[PDB]
Amino acid sequence: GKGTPSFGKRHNKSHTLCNRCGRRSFHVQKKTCSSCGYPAAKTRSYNWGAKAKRRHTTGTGRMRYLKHVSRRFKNGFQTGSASKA
Amino acid sequence: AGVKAYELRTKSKEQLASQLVDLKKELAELKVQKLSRPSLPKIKTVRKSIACVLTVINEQQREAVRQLYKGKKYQPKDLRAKKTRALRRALTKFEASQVTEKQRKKQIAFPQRKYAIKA
Amino acid sequence: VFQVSMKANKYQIKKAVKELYEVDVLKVNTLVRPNGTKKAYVRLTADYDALDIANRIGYI
Amino acid sequence: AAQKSFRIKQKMAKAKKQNRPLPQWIRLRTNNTIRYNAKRRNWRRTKMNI
Amino acid sequence: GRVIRNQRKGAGSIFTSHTRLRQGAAKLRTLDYAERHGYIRGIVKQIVHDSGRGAPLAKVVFRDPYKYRLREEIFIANEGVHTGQFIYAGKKASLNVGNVL
RNA sequence: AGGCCAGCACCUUUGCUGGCUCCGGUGCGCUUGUGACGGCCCGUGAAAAUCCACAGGAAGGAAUAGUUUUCAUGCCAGGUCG
RNA sequence: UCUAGUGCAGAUCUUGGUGGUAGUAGCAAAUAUUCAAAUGAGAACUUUGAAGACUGAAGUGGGGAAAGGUUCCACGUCAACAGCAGUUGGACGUGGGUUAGUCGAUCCUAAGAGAUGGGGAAGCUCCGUUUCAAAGGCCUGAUUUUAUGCAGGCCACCAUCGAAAGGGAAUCCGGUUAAGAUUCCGGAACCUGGAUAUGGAUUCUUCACGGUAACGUAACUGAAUGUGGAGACGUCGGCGCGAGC
RNA sequence: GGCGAGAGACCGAUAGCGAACAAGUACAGUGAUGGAAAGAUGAAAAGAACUUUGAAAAGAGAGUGAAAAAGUACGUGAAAUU
RNA sequence: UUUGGGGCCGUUCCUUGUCUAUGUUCCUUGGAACAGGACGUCAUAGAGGGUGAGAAUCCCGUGUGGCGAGGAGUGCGGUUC
RNA sequence: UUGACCUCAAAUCAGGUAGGAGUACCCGCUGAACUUAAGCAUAUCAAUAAGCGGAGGAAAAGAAACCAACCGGGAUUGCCUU
RNA sequence: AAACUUUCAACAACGGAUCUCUUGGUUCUCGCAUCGAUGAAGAACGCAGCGAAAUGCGAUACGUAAUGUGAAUUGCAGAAUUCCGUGAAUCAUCGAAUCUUUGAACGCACAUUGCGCCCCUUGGUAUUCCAGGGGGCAUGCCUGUUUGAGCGUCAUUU
Ligand SMILES: [Mg+2]
Ligand SMILES: [Mg+2]
Ligand SMILES: [Mg+2]
Ligand SMILES: [Mg+2]
Ligand SMILES: [Mg+2]
Ligand SMILES: [Mg+2]
Ligand SMILES: [Mg+2]
Ligand SMILES: [Mg+2]
Ligand SMILES: [Mg+2]
Ligand SMILES: [Mg+2]
Ligand SMILES: [Mg+2]
Ligand SMILES: [Mg+2]
Ligand SMILES: [Mg+2]
Ligand SMILES: [Mg+2]
Ligand SMILES: [Mg+2]
Ligand SMILES: [Mg+2]
Ligand SMILES: [Mg+2]
Ligand SMILES: [Mg+2]
Ligand SMILES: [Mg+2]
Ligand SMILES: [Mg+2]
Ligand SMILES: [Mg+2]
Ligand SMILES: [Mg+2]
Ligand SMILES: [Mg+2]
Ligand SMILES: [Mg+2]
Ligand SMILES: [Mg+2]
Ligand SMILES: [Mg+2]
Ligand SMILES: [Mg+2]
Ligand SMILES: [Mg+2]
Ligand SMILES: [Mg+2]
Ligand SMILES: [Mg+2]
Ligand SMILES: [Mg+2]
Ligand SMILES: [Mg+2]
Ligand SMILES: [Mg+2]
Ligand SMILES: [Zn+2]
Repeated sequence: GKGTPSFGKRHNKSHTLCNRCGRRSFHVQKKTCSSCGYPAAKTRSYNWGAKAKRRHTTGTGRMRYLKHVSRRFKNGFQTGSASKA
Repeated sequence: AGVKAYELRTKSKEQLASQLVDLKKELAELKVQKLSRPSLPKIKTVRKSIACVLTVINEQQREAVRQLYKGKKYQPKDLRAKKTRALRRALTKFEASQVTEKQRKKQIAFPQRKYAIKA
Repeated sequence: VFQVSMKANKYQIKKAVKELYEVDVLKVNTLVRPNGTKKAYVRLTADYDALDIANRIGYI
Repeated sequence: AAQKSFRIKQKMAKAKKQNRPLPQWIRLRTNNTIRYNAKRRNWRRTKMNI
Repeated sequence: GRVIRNQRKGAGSIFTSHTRLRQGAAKLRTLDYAERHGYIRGIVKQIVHDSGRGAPLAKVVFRDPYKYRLREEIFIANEGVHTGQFIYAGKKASLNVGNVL
């Protein structure tokens, strides 16, 4: 009975969505994400998980602010406006 | 087509607010037609004109706040400079050029001299 | 029947209808559609005619 | 479930809006390599697991 | 080897006590001033059954000498004690069944 | 109102008009709720939010006028998510 | 002439592809289908009608929780899927559809989880949940520069989370849609919160009368503090009463 | 590692980073994690008007093109197998 | 015996823009000439890419120099207080 | 009585600051085993991997409580060598 | 003798090797130093006239402003004053802004689009109730201010 019949008793979700990573790794009874470690302040990561780091590191998303930092640096973190040459 | 910002910057705050509400009315009147007609790209110009007007209003308000806080320390944290966290925490070129009276005297007495070796 | 911001409540919907269309409101009912938008059924008073102000809004 | 959270409903709405074929003017574009929609999901073939 | 059953009770996961239906801890009244200089009188209101316990408990009501209040106490009932009995607790109390000399 | 009927109308929106809708009985019956009892325990079979009452008597109060809003009536509003 | 990721038949070799087996095994549980018409290119299977049967109310019925997520409904429609078929479909394409003060969530606490204070630990973090803490906010006003401090008094639980079956303020009938309804329409109610005026009641014995009593009434001051009750409770047996059948 | 540049007796789509393409994608797993396949019409769509058989898909003609022995199952088009 | 700090114009560095040669002449093949042949040009440019087939000379560029713009700056080069 | 001092507190007091990401390289803590020894226990693997804390464009180190034994050298780092 | 089996060839199939291509990778070298409470990286939800993705963005939403170039974009539609010009463009540059819900994530919570407190303002005959709008309320630590605590403690009082 440990097979096909026991798979029919599976209707209670151990993990739900995580508010930090949106993944369905948030444990409902432990109150902890299996993937990111929320609510811990540090993001869960391990050097034995190289692919896991590559999946979730910088550059996998939008870089909403960090994209423009190289450009602002190249221009010198200048201030003001251009002046109609 | 749409509005141009250079002919809005000559206007006052109230004129711009009236312009804005009129444009929003036009945008609603266009959204009620978009569902009747198959296509309506005139809505894009109205959206961008609303954006231009709001940008000009924001600029007018921020410059007035700048002039209010002109020439006094402790101005707001959206009118300050953003440069970076580390560069904002770095020592100024005053604090970094500070030296002791001992080192000033030695810099004055024995500076690096300009010497050449021919004769 | 209006499409409504997902952040708007019934107070705001009532006030906005009274503002834009100059109509008194009796009741507001709201649902969130399966497409993620909000739908407002606004029942006006007997003095006003939704049929007469819809074609003024520009749809019928 | 009928008694559901707004979050689950929201993700379901996104999935309903994604459950579309391609528009066919995208196939007429210059330098186009999209033939079909490969991210197509059906409730019978694959579950969302949300 | 494997950790045995008696080693496994100290962690107290499924071996903890089941204290749902217990009325409280059966303690004597705090030894404040009256119980070491004279006596204080209280009254037995009910003798109740305590789950996990063969001995019955007596709910004894005393008065607070410092505040207008009716602090209740849970005694282990002694054989012969009854409802409406006056319990006397303290140094100068009488040698009778139920007293806290 | 709903139900059961009759009659007269029509490309049709289609109806319109009349009536009845009553009086009882039975039970180790079925299901369910409830009441008062009885039996069982070395088993005597949750807690909190919340509401009311009582004790007390602080304080406030009438006569050419006051006090009462656990009586009645009257006005407004009742969000978010499913 | 230089150089090497340089030569395949094997490794139950790797990946991909293809055969024989073979139009073969087989597509046999759940009593059962038949006739006509319509549709259509085409009907054992779609629709309607007629008949014959089954589930047989501890149902193949009507509803729900979890789970699923649009599978609901309509229109169009058959290349693939529905291990025959297919004009049909939980398929394909295009759209429509879920209306609440009274239903739940929301709130309470349960087992339990878990901050703060503090203490451990190189540290990620652990203990512990009222503790060896200087751990707060509640009524009334006084002043009438005036807003709200000082005037007073009171009070000491000491986070928070934890149940869509436990606790819990409050709604019913009729009707309506392709698909929604205790949510919409109509009619008829109720609760909470807040403003409030009139009537009524009471008072010159100031804060009501009657009844021997149990108690009764349209009402008929009441702070702090305190007490009590409800919430709030097993299982089985028979008897009684009611409702629906 | 990040940003910006220049090179190679390197690999050349079963190779080379897992990924030359909507690749950490689709998909699997409660989860930690695991993790693909998939490039080439033609210079130019000029991507086959029109006739005819057929319910239709399609076919046969015609036509475009240098070439349909290039027809969106598209460069060349091996072998097994038919 | 020897001394400090400001300004200005340059230079240094960063970033960026723009300008700066010579055939598309003839015949054959081909759908297309960027192929073949004949005659030439430029070259401090015959690197590379593109264009209907192997293009220095068709296009972008390349090479060589020039003309600007905006900054940072105390490194020095002159002038001024 | 008034006013100081000391130590300790509260404030949505006036101003600031720390956290997290990245982590190739850097400064530290912690810390294996497979493996080699033809077995294995010291040893080796290795003062390595994994785990933890902390930085910058480099970090660290650094102007000798040094090396030496020479006719003495002279912060630190790195290379050739030893 | 046919059929059938086998072998070969031509054509047609199955399949996708080989050949030739390459807006990709890999390695070497060079130069530079720039994330975040002024809210980072990451995540979710949205945004286009007609988009499901990717890419871009945030209710000013495939973008606004500014500057430069100087007439496009393109699959279709539509637009034209935008064309000897403060001006096209899925253009480039980019110094001003916007930047939903979140996240170290900061009012308390979060399996909730939950529950509060303060200031200003508007409305509903309202200091108190309801609602709308705007602005705020984390923790540790430092400097300082103010208010205080303690026979810890000094002096001075009559
Ligand atoms: Mg189970
Ligand atoms: Mg579990
Ligand atoms: Mg609702
Ligand atoms: Mg039953
Ligand atoms: Mg080899
Ligand atoms: Mg082989
Ligand atoms: Mg061999
Ligand atoms: Mg094999
Ligand atoms: Mg057979
Ligand atoms: Mg069989
Ligand atoms: Mg259906
Ligand atoms: Mg079939
Ligand atoms: Mg078929
Ligand atoms: Mg803990
Ligand atoms: Mg709760
Ligand atoms: Mg509940
Ligand atoms: Mg219970
Ligand atoms: Mg319940
Ligand atoms: Mg229904
Ligand atoms: Mg109604
Ligand atoms: Mg009376
Ligand atoms: Mg009780
Ligand atoms: Mg009993
Ligand atoms: Mg050919
Ligand atoms: Mg060909
Ligand atoms: Mg081919
Ligand atoms: Mg062959
Ligand atoms: Mg060994
Ligand atoms: Mg060995
Ligand atoms: Mg061994
Ligand atoms: Mg390590
Ligand atoms: Mg250093
Ligand atoms: Mg040092
Ligand atoms: Zn997570």
